[PDB]
Amino acid sequence: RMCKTPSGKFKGYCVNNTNCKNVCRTEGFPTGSCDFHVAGRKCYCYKPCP
Repeated sequence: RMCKTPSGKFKGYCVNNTNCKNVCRTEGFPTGSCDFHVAGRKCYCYKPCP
């Protein structure tokens, strides 16, 4: 499973997945990617769950 987890330290616009990615990679996630669930762009971190 791909666990999409809301980024904690990400503050800003997740236009590119790569920024999300890096922030998630620094939070403790293999990768990060952007999502739209708010008026703007929200970074989410992806991690393999079963």
